[PDB]
Amino acid sequence: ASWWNYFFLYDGSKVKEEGDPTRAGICYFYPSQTLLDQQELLCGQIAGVVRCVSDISDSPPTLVRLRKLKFAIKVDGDYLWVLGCAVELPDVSCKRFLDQLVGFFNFYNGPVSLAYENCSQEELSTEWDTFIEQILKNTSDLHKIFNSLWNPLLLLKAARILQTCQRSPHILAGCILYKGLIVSTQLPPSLTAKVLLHRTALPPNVQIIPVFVTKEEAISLHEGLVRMNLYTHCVKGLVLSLLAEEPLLDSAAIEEVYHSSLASLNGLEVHLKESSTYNFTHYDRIQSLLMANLPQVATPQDRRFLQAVSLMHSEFAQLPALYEMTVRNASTAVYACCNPIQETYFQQLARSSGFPNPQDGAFSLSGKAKQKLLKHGVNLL
Amino acid sequence: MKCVLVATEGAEVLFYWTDQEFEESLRLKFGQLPALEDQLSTLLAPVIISSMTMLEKLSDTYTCFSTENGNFLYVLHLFGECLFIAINGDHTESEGDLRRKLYVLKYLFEVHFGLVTVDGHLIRKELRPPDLAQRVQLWEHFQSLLWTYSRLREQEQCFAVEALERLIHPQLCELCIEALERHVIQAVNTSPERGGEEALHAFLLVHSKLLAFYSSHSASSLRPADLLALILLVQDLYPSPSGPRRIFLDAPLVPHTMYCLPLWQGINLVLLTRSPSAPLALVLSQLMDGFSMLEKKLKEGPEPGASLRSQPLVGDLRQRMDKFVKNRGAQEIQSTWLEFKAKAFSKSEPGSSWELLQACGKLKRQLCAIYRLNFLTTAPSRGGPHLPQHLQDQVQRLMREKLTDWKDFLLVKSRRNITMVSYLEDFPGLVHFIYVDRTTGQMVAPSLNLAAFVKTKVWSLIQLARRYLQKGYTTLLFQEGDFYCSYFLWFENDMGYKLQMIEVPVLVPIGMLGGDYYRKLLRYYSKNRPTEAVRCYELLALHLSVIPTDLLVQQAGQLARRLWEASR
Repeated sequence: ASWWNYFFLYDGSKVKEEGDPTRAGICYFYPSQTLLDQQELLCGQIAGVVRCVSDISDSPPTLVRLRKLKFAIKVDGDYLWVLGCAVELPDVSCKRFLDQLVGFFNFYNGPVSLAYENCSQEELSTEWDTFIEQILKNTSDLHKIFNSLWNPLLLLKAARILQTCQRSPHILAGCILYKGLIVSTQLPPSLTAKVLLHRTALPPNVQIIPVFVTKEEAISLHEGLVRMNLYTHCVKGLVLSLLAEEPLLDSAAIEEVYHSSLASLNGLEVHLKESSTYNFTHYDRIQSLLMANLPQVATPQDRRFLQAVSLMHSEFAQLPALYEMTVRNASTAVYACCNPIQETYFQQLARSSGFPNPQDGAFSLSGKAKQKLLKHGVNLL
Repeated sequence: MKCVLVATEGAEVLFYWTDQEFEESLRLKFGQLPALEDQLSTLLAPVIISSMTMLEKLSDTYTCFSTENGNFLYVLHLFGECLFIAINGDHTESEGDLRRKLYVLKYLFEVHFGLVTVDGHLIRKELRPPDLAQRVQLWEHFQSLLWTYSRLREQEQCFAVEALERLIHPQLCELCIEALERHVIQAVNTSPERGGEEALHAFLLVHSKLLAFYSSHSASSLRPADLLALILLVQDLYPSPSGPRRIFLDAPLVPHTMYCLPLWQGINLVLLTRSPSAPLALVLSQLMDGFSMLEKKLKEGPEPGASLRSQPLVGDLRQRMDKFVKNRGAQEIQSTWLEFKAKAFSKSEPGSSWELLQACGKLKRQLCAIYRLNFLTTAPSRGGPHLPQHLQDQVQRLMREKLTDWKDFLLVKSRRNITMVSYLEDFPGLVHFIYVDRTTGQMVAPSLNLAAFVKTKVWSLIQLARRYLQKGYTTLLFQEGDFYCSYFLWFENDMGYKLQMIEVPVLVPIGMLGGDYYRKLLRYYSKNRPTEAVRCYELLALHLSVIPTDLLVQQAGQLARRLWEASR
């Protein structure tokens, strides 16, 4: 079963009276092959429930859950955002995913009201279809659980090239990517995902496209939509992306920087290109980075690992004072430790009877977790 | 800022319970005055209207709504043809607490009414009598029940963990047993003025703890779930005489009569009787289930022209049904039975599948009507037969003499039943512990009396342990703050040998008041090992963060062994 199920927009201005059909109030919906009656029924029921709860509680609802589905709903003016999830997914993950979709739409098409008042529906619908295709192609289990980014003397000069760019006139931050692999970045992780997921489909191979940054991200770049320009340059394997300013539409400055190093970057690139006994997962709260050791094939043991983290990840976000938590069932035990900097989860891939014996191996996982993980460079404090 | 509402499919209100804040908010909103029930209905009509369409179309219903920061929580549950709505707006209760409260209210409805609750048509009339005074009285009684349940859940550990607590005194318990035997059950039975009522059980209650209990030789053992409801009902009337009340408990839901006679402040006596027409309910229950199987195969199976007549279940049901009809001979039910007999068993013109469905439904309602006419209109609160006033006074006066000298000691011992100091020497670093046996439903825990800080942490461990158990986790160790929590589950046998652990099924709320989950768990394990007895045990402990984890496990294991040796 797909974790992401439904996503559509409803406009309450076009449908104000009872006799007004709700079919015209649907701007986009996925999948596009669904029937019209189900679309109308779902939109009407969701809109009515949201309006009634908002009237009763003087505040719009943010979560509607059913026996088999789970809807995340947010209100932006007269437009309503609805997200389709599965039961197994955590609520916070769905809320973050919906926020990510809204941020992508705002950074890619600007304000919703102006975009729908000025632009046509078909082009935005095609863009939405392509972007949904990309997002569905780029989703994994640990990405579902934690919602992280899709991520050494050579790196020093790779970052030095960007450093020489920041000084180059009117530069806030920049990043260098290789086929979705981050080489060096300075942007905040929220906008780094937007730049990375930008499908890279005048001097040759030079494109400039305006974007819209929220004030919080705009302040972070400088340290409620603000117009900026994105410099996209397509190399054989490399891409260079810079957000500079609104009147960018300097010249010949960034042009010289790439052509002073193109023969060195690709040459350096080609040089670079040319039975686990335990499972672990390390998550960084500051940089939103994820690293773990799981096989591409989902074994029955791996499936039980993902379920255990699901409850424990949500428990930490609700109790800031909780530090240590361990669980055990008839087949496995998983250990966890949390600090305001990082989190750690450990399980041994290698049956309890009666009251637990103090010499039980499941209760001794604390000592093994700190020693085993030091091999792969995971430094546990 | 709390509200519990029960509504039908037509947005009709049957029961409501609101506090001062909710009433004031509704007055402020609608005052810019009609009845509160009308205001609640006209405010919550859209939710009820929209909920039914979802079930009709996509076979799904809403379960919960959430606002930002959890300011307002809405819980919806469909119990047959009725909708249950719980609203919270003060962050004092969670979704699980609201669901548990709804299930407790539904269990209270079951206990108060019986098999009638299964039929959605009769329960609507029962909860909303045409008379205004009776409706107001019933609503006030149910509101008082909800309030006392909420108070007991927040003040007593017995309802916090849903387990039975007993006062341990070997000398007093025996004398209580002989006193009860000689002067309560025998006194009622030997009196010719009992009017056909048979005494079965009688127990003495001090505060929220049980002291003595006895049962007759012709009485069945009470389930631990029912006695918690009995304790709640006793506590409602006399917080820490009223006429008898008709109650229904699982033996079906056979009728029973409740008597409550207070002796002192905090000491109460409870007596239960049984109507001589009790086993008629068992026949009605069998007929109620028998027609359900007939209707089940009428829809799923093929043309009922000949297949059903060869089914032994239909013949067994017919053998049960015709005996009931001949024994009663009621004209209203005999004419319909003859009509259904012709439809079902005519060799010439068998009834159609659509026609037989309506015929079976008509017979279902008539059986419930007989139950209503027999075991609810003859309630003692409506002029029904009951024990005479002077007979009750004799029992109340005579029992006081036997316990006159033990009044002061009982109150002091109740507040100091178990001393933590007695276990501090053997188990250093221990703060609080709860030992619960899931086979007999009995709990062993000290009396908690800095005191508030440890008291609050007790509920946090209980709530977390129940949440993790639902998805197949049998143990949980976690540290929050300066205290270390624990939770252990294991299976043993009658002789005390260790038993192997199996996979707990992954998921009704976990508890004993509003249903049961442990009885079904024991049966599941017994399916694979029928040759060995099964026992269930639980243990909750609290320790300081200074004690290491390895030392904590050994300390916890020794405590369980000592309690096991101390018991039995």
